[PDB]
Amino acid sequence: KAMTVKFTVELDIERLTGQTYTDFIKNLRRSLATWYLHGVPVLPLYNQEADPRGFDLKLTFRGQVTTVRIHRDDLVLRGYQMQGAGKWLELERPSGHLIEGSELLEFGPSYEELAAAAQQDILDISYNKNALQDAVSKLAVSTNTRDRARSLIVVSQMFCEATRFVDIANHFAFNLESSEPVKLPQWMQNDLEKNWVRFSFMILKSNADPCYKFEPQTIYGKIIKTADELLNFLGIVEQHPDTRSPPCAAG
Repeated sequence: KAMTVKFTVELDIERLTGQTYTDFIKNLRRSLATWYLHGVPVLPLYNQEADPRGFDLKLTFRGQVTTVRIHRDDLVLRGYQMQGAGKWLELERPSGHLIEGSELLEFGPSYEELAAAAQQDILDISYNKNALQDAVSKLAVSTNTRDRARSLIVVSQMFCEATRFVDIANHFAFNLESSEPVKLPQWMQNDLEKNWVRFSFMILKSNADPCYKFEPQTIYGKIIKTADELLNFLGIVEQHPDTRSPPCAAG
């Protein structure tokens, strides 16, 4: 069962500024929303089993274009299209091919797998406007595994992780037009990105289940004592089916 494409968003990178990038991310969050919790959008997940929902992100720079297909429920990158023939490449994991007619890449969407394919660490890659320009150029035409994987890291960080986290979107916006490299702070990798799934669950289970006990979390060296305070970090919230299980279950 191929992932459907619910909608397409398009951004040109050439005139991109901190402000227009921020606008794009904010609009994308709204486009992705099914419902809202304290003003923060919540992703779909009443749909399950055999209804993979996706969206397309079209990125253009000086006549060069790529389209990336992303899961709408977990914001995981699934594939991208080359410009010449329109050939689709698909990342390993998700199920048979989620993109009809695609060629499978030798890696999945996890950063462990992407970093190995890129032969380069997520924290050693630059995420400014120049890097995004290079990423669309490479994705448009490259058949080189390293180039593809590195470029997919840049797109994943600057669109998927930025969409998920306020502080990440801010960081990339504020540093976007810089001529020097923009690195991702380690706390944003380790405290935020790695915990999106867990934090989303804690937040929705706290809202749903009076018997759920929120455990304080530490982020950027600060203690986050409540689900309300944790929610302030998220731009959009994942919706795991367990969050809809009947509350106050035994145990």
